[PDB]
Amino acid sequence: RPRTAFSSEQLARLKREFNENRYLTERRRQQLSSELGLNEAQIKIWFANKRAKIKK
Amino acid sequence: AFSSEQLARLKREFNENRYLTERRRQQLSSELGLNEAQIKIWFANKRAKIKKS
DNA sequence: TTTTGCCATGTAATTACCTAA
DNA sequence: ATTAGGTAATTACATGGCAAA
Repeated sequence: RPRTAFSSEQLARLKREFNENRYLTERRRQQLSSELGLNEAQIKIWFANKRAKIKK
Repeated sequence: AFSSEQLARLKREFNENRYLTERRRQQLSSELGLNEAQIKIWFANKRAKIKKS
């Protein structure tokens, strides 16, 4: 699976979503994937890493 | 589809340690003639079943 | 009882995704 | 993002019961 740089608009929307809830449901992750032009697995791993860093 | 003998030994093991160590997973796989993935999944399913008691 | 046959229950495997390194 | 060890829900289908002619 290729690494990818997220455009600032993508990170903005992801942090916006993460600010409300650090956990993403499957249906919402699909909606976001389609809205941001991002693979679901990228959104899923982003959230996973984000939660781990916020824990430090 | 596990045998009566495989299931008895897996149960005996589970009773002693409900969590698999790498070495125990290896031993069981060898002695019972099963793949380590099957030993792993059996223990995971078992813990989930016991949790429904 | 035999024996057919059908559904409910059990379970191995799969899917999905979490934390942690 | 990967690898690993776990839970939880679900799938896929094996099989135990039991009903009944």
